[PDB]
Amino acid sequence: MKLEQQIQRVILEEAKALIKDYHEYHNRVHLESVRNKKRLGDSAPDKKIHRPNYWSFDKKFDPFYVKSNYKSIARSIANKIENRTYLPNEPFTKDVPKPDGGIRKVSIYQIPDAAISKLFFNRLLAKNRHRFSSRNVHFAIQDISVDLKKNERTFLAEFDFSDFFGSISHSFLNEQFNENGFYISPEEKFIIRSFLRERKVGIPQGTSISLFLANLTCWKLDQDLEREGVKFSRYADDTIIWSQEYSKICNAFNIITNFSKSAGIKINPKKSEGISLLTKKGLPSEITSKNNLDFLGYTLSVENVSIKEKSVKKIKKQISYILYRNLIQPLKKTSLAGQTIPANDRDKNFLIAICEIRRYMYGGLSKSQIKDYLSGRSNRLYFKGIMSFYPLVNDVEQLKQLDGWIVSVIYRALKLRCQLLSKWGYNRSHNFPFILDREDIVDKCSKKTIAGRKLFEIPSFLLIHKALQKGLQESGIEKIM
Amino acid sequence: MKLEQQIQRVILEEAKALIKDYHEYHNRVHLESVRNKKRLGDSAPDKKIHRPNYWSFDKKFDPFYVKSNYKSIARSIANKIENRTYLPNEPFTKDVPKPDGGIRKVSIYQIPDAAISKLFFNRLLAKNRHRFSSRNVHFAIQDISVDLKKNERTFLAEFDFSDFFGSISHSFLNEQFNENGFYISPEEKFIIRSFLRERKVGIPQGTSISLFLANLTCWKLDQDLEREGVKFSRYADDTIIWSQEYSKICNAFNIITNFSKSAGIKINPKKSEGISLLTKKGLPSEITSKNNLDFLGYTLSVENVSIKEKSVKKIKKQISYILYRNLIQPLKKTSLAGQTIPANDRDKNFLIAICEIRRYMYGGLSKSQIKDYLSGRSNRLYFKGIMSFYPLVNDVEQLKQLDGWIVSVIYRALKLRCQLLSKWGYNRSHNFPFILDREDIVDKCSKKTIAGRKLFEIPSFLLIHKALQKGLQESGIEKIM
Amino acid sequence: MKLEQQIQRVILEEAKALIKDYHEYHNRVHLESVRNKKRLGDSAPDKKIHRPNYWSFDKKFDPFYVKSNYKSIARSIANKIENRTYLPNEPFTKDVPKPDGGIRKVSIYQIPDAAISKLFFNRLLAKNRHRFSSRNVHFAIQDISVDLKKNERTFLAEFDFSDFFGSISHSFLNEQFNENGFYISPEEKFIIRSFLRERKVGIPQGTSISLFLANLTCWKLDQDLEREGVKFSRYADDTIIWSQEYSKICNAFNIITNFSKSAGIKINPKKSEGISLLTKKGLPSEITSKNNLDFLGYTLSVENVSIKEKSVKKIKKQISYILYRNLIQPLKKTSLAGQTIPANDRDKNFLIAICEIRRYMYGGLSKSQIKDYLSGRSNRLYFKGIMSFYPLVNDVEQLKQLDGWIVSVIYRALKLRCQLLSKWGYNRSHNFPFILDREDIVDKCSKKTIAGRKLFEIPSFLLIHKALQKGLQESGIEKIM
RNA sequence: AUUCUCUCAUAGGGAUAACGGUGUGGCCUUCUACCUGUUAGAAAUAAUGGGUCUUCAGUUGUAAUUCGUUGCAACUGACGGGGGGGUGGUGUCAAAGCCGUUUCAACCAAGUGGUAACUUACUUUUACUUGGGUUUAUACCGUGGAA
RNA sequence: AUUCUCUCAUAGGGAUAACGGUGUGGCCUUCUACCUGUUAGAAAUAAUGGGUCUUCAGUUGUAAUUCGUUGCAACUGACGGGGGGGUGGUGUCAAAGCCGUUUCAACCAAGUGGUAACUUACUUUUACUUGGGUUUAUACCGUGGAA
RNA sequence: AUUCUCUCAUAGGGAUAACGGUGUGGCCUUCUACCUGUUAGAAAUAAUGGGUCUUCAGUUGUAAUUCGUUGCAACUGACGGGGGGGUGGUGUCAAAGCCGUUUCAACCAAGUGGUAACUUACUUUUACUUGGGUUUAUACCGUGGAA
Repeated sequence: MKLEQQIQRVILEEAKALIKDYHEYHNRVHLESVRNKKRLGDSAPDKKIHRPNYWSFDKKFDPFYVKSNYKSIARSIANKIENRTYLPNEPFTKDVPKPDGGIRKVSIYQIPDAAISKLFFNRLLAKNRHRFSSRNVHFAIQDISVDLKKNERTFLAEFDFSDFFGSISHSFLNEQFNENGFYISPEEKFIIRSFLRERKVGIPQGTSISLFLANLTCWKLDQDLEREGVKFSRYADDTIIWSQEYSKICNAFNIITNFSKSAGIKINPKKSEGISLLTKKGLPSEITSKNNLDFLGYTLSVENVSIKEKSVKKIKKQISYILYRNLIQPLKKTSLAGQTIPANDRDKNFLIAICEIRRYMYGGLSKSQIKDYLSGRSNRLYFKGIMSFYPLVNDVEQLKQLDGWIVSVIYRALKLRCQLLSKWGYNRSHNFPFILDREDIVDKCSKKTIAGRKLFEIPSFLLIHKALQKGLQESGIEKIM
Repeated sequence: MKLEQQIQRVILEEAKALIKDYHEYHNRVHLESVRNKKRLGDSAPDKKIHRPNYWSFDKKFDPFYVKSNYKSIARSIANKIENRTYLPNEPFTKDVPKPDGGIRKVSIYQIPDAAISKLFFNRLLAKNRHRFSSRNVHFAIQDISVDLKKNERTFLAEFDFSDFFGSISHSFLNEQFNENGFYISPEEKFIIRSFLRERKVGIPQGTSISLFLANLTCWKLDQDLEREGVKFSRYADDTIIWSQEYSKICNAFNIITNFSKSAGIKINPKKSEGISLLTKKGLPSEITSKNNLDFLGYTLSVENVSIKEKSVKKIKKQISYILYRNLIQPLKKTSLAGQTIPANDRDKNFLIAICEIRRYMYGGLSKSQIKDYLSGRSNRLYFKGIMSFYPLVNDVEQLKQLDGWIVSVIYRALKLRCQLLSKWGYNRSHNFPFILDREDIVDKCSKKTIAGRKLFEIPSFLLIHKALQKGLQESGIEKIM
Repeated sequence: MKLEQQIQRVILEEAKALIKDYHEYHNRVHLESVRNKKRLGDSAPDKKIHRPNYWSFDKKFDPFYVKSNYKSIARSIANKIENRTYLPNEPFTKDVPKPDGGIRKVSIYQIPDAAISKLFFNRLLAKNRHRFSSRNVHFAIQDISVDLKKNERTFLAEFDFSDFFGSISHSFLNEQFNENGFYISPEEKFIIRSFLRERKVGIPQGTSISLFLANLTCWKLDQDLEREGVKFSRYADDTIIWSQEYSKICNAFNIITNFSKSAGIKINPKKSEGISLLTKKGLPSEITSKNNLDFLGYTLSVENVSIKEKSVKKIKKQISYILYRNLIQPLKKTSLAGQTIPANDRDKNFLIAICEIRRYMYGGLSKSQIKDYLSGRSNRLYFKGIMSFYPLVNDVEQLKQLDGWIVSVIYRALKLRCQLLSKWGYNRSHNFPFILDREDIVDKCSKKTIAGRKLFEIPSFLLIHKALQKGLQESGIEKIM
């Protein structure tokens, strides 16, 4: 098919996607505002709707305008490409200064350039997919865990690349292009050179074409490491190498060092940890040793795999915020006007908080459905929650500790709510749910039923963990994900 | 010969041995009581004779009854064995709870079962003795010491098995039985299965048959280690491996780890020390290092072999107790009735104490006999003392320190005795041996002679050490032991 | 040619050299005394001339007497050599007790014996020069630096021989003589045996013949190390071995240890440092690591080569002493009689101090000559100063720090001089050079000119460093040295 | 006599008084961008007396290629430590930190329990002094001779 | 106009006013153990309203084998953190320790020099919401038109 | 009865009263340098009673070789811990340190929060007692018999 048809199709698809998103955004904002008005009574702020700032700078950024004229641009681009005069327009870049990632500048490109880059990247990847080394990182996690279990003592080397994209040398890339027997047409080379453009060093960040170049640069390193006989995995901006012999790990370190010099890239000293030995807890080591290793939010050890501390902190933060927002925040305003005061042993806010916590943790599944699936009465279940992102966890003690934390936090929050209500002049200590001790919370809430459905049940990590383990055993990681 | 004759002979020998022992016990107790009556005067306690408690539980335990009827049991056992209905009776087990060894349960079996086990074990060992890897541990000590001296830097790995006997898997043993081309008759297999009996896991402790099974289980490990090329020695519940290359020691560690998993045995983390480098004192090491290694009460280092600290503590305890018992303990009783008070420059208790110390250290040999043997006037000497258990010691400084300790302790004990005697109302400061200073003790005691024999000489470790070294050089360790 | 002619020539050359030296000594002492008389006025001490004490003990030590009768000695020596009755006379030995080097005894020999030893050593070295392994240590420094830069991680082992000369075993040397296929005539062997003479162990120190023996003893060690594949360098009483594999370094350590036992030499434990890993700063190591290594006054690291701390301390000491001697010391005497007081904005002592510092640092070269050579107006320069001894330094920061130190010390010394002059009763604060602040010292001194030559310029290390680097790049180390 | 001769030659006899070196000057020749005074005298040139510049990395411009980085501008960026006290900004919710002004120290000392001295000196490489050559101009240094 | 047409086509002309989505309900069909009320009406069955169970490891018993661990009972063992104060046992020669009762804290906090706030929020993977399909029932959200 | 016999034989019948060990002495023989008392009686020898020596490393001397270190002198160097207090030298600019005299402690204790007891004892190898042989000299130890 002609170039124009393909360009038109890609531009149309991109515009339709962006429009769709925007529409969902404003509709959700309306629903949330409606709920907030009831929650905060007459102190609720008014609704505000915003449009992205960068849309104003150029008409091309705005999706609707591009949708209006999606034919002229395609023809002009095709003609400019045939004439070999095409050049991508300047991107919009905004820095994100932070302690981690430094400047962490991010760039966004106009819709036509992004569409062209995506099309070319897809074609190149399709033709050259076979000549490449082995969301699929989970299989690597399984392999490393199995190897770690097989022998207690393993040698590990961890390298953290710093400013990998920024320092790539164009001459090195030019050398790679001629060698390795890859298939690249003249037009593709022209487009790649056009994208590099003025930049003296480095490759553009935030573009689809860049990923292919990154894979291309590391082909020789992968071949050399495979020839050596060590095992390795590379994901994002990190690499891990493990072996059972000191000599091989030393040779791998030498190869990595020599490669960095050739390609003008530097390894951050602070982030890099160096060679170490991973051994079971309670056994001495003759060299520097560690008992746990982190990979993509997973903590791996000889005995078991557990969730990383930071993820646990985020989960605790979210649950705490939900409880605070629904129970304590509304009562600290100057005037309690428009709000509903709990009475006759009924509290709506407690129900709303419990439902939101259930949605965050499971996705809305009831305990009965999980039990039925486990027993075998039903054949299917859907996983749509925070737990889905960690399908391979096998540690039981941590989940129990988390469940205890949830129950205690709920009890303390309810007590503080009761104190504030008493301070405002209403005494509701006798009425439920303020009359229940910590030990009795689970059973009393479990028994209570509203409208024939048990909506007061406290969620438990262990039950979902059991369901996940059974699903994994009887199926595959790809099926679950 | 028929089975009955062999069974009869073994049972008779066991009964005669036990009887003999008992008779020696009671006779010795009588002699000791007679001496105690003189030592403690009229405060001496009366003699008490006891019989082992477990004898009462069953008639078979008692030796005399079994001696009375040693024919019927043999015939019945032979018939039951031929019918394949034989089963060993339950053993008597008494726990020994302690910090070291934990429960440390010990079991004793009746005389017929023990005789049967000994007979079968002897036959099996005789037939299968050749297919086994190399009181003979002393030769191993010589070899390791020579290797340690040859090169200053050596790599060592030490593993302490925990509950080795308890956790042996029967399935693994069954697998070993079929393989390895050993010669085992049907009756032997039947007896081994009978001994295992109800036990789900583990092998009986305290029986002769168990040792053969233990050697059988470790055959593959020994073959693999020999194939690797490292050198090792296994005695009791400990193993040592040494080599001059890091790679081999790492491979040996891997082999040991893999074997433990296969045979369901665990290595105690606390007792195990891990890989280390043994180097001469005053030289730095790049990894964890040690300057001394302990083996069966021996401390081995690059420079020399010396006695372990615990053994020295036991020797000090025994010598101190003997001096206290003969010099201080009799004078702290309420009434000094029936005792003899030192007078006219003569003290019997000092003579008795010195003679007991000499018997404990040498075995009763005089200094003259040792000197004659060293010079060559005589051709033979007998070694029967505490020193005999440590025939390879070559450290001279430690022996000198011990001799100084002995002289000082003797002087202090005599001074305390003099003070107590003065407190009771007798002043004997002028009379010997209370008039001698520490420096003059050895010479004055040496010169004094009673009945034409020098009985007041103070024993010296160095002289016996010289005699032992000369005997070892002119003979062999087997001859000395 | 006959033996007599050669002996005569060597003796004559030695005597003429020694005489020459003596004459230069006394003439220099006269000039220095003349300058001192002006510097210290009427407090100057009187001149004293001395002759070496050992000259008195024997007439042979004195050069003039040997020069008077250089013919008889040659004939007598030749006849005694032919008769095989020659024996060297006893040397004069004086101990130099110190913490470093211990007794450090040094021996001096009479002129004829030294001449004979030099002649024989030269002939033996000439014939056997080819059979030897690779002021030439600088090339080794270049090679080690290049290797260190090539790979960041390197393994190093350093051994310090102790009393190497003292403990050499004669039997070992005798064994070496027969083997290795060296060419040694009977007379040479006779002379070597004569030199060893009464000494039971060791070889004489301070004689030319000894060096050849030292090279001869280590031939086997060098061959073995080369066969192993490691790289090494031996200079004076130290050796360094470096490699990129742990196994090879361990084998080299074993070879060195085995050799020492065979040749009865010991390695000092304190001086020896053991195996270590040299890595770039800021990168972790799994074993003992260091970031800098010292060799013959040079400090070598991955980034650059810099001067050792001790040499810097000596340079600081010399510059400080020169400033103190010319500026402060003359004014602390009891009476300022015969001295010249600074007046009319002129100070001779400052000029003398600056000229002496320039002579010590450069050798007298002006800034203009260096600038002309750098630009290319002139083609040649001569290097004759302290800097010449360190021709390979490439560190710039250290030189800048040294220059700042020099300027500050000059300013402080001038201030103290002004205070002392005021204390004596003369106020010269307004007059130069006491009116200049630290910042303005360099420019004001630079501009000032006397007799058409700029003699007040402050020397700078960086300019000479640049000249040295340019000379090295455009020539060779041998040419510069 | 350190100069020259004789034999028994690792030591002994003789005969002559000079024999070895250092500083300064001279001469020979040896690698050197300019701009200006006053002399001389033809600008052939000299003679003297004053002053400025030289490096590295760019940014480009250029050109040139000689197929690369060359030669040029012109641009702009470098190019003389550290320590102890006082007092100002600005840094935060406190703070670190970063800037600037004024004082104290001959050096080791960015430290010792405490801090002064020393170059014919101290000790582990630690060591050398200014293109050469030749100067019976000139003044002096060992040891002799004379006395 | 985000709808539709025209050319010089990354920009320009026109013509019509509608054009994209969200919640709830409906319908279609799609994987589900029982025991009981009241309805209806024949127990063919419906209609609604209430309540219980589901996992893992054993111990065995059993049987069965299908040559092994199967299917069953029945048994008994699991299955919702941590921190600071008070007061009881029991632990020793002192003691650790182990047990139990009562109080304090919205979370990071098992900590900071000190401890409050926040979701259209914060940032390193940090990201998603409830079998589908179709509903001019019904109520609303951008941007237009009318005004 | 632990001694001896019988059968149903991991248990049952009988008949006799002795049956196993320890200390001391005796005898048999077994590897031992001298010098002296008193006995006896011929120095063949005995009998008893008193006292000394034995090792390693040298230095050499020697000799010898047996081609090396041998055998000898003779020389000189070794050969019985540690801790807490007081008081002397000498060590420095202070000091460490090295020497010497006097006191305290039954051992672990060169240490514990604190320090006493114990051998038919305690526990991780921890375990053995004095060339053998034979002694119806002599005195005693289990269990029996008699009573």
